Amino acid sequence: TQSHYGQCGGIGYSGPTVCASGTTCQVLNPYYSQCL
Ligand SMILES: *[C@H]1O[C@H](CO)[C@@H](O)[C@H](O)[C@@H]1O
Repeated sequence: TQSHYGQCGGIGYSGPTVCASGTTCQVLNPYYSQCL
């Protein structure tokens, strides 16, 4: 699970894309997405 305020999967990020429960993966930019 990706941490809170962490990048959860933009184009090119194939790591922890699944946010911790309670946090939502919000795509902010095409490559920048953050678990909030
Ligand atoms: C939360 O923690 C993860 C690693 O555990 C980071 O990838 C993220 O940027 C944030 O610091």
